[PDB]
Amino acid sequence: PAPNTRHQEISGNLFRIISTFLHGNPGSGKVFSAPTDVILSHDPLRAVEPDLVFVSKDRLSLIGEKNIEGAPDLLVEILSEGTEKRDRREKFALYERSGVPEYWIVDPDTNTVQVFRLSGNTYQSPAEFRRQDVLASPLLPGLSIPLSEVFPS
Amino acid sequence: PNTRHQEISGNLFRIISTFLHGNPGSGKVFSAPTDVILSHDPLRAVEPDLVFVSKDRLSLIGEKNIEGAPDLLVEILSEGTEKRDRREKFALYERSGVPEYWIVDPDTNTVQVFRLSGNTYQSPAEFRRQDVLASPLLPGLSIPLSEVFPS
Ligand SMILES: [Cl-]
Ligand SMILES: [Mg+2]
Repeated sequence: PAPNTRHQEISGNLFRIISTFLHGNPGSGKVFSAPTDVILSHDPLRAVEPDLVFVSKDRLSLIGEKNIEGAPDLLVEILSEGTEKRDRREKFALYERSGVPEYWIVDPDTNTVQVFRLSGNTYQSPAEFRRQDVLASPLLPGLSIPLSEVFPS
Repeated sequence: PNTRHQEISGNLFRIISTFLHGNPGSGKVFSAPTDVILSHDPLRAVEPDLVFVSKDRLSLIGEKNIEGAPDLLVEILSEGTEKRDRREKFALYERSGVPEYWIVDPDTNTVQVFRLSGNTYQSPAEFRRQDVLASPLLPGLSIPLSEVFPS
């Protein structure tokens, strides 16, 4: 089945804020929402379907006709109710070894977001954002994401 | 779908969702993947590229999916769609009473707009890239199709 409806409203909130910002500041990259395929490797095949994918201006060439080919700048994952610890670990490990520079884990069930940022070859310790916090990334310098706008009441 | 398809979907979602955020009490918009259940026996479940639910119809939105005909359904033509698939979605939305149905063609940068009158859709209104797309379901919202179809 598709994700639940609140999962999709959280996703569209996030996409709305990031896409609005990119549109008013042309030349800052593009954002895509699921379903958008990201090919991190062809053999053994690792194709993922993140909820949101951001590609910086200097990486636009990753955007192929059919899918995104390589590690995007920011991947966003929204936890569903049927996610097991091993699924969280094996996505975190895949994005780390592919060198995805920033990874957001959004948890609808606790209204929190964990941010991981790559430093060298490994992710730094997660920074945690609660619903009352404002989320920002150096990848999107001039963007403030109030998480009260992301997590519906 | 291909990346230009998703860019088009995102462009439409950006415009509609921004409008609804700035005009609270006007409904909610969902993007794929969002399940819409138009029939339970026999089961007929679609994943439209975009789904709009008016404020009065927000009870259609359950925990898992949307049960019933939303006010607006947006389908973006993909290259792999078969004739029976396009025919049967049109027929399914028409008999379910979906009030407005947009078919977005990325290959011609056009949108075809069907609105329900009685039991049947009227003749379609065709919008080109140089036009403003709008719907009485969203009074006050201009969707310039030059911001929807990338150059
Ligand atoms: Cl479908
Ligand atoms: Mg989507």
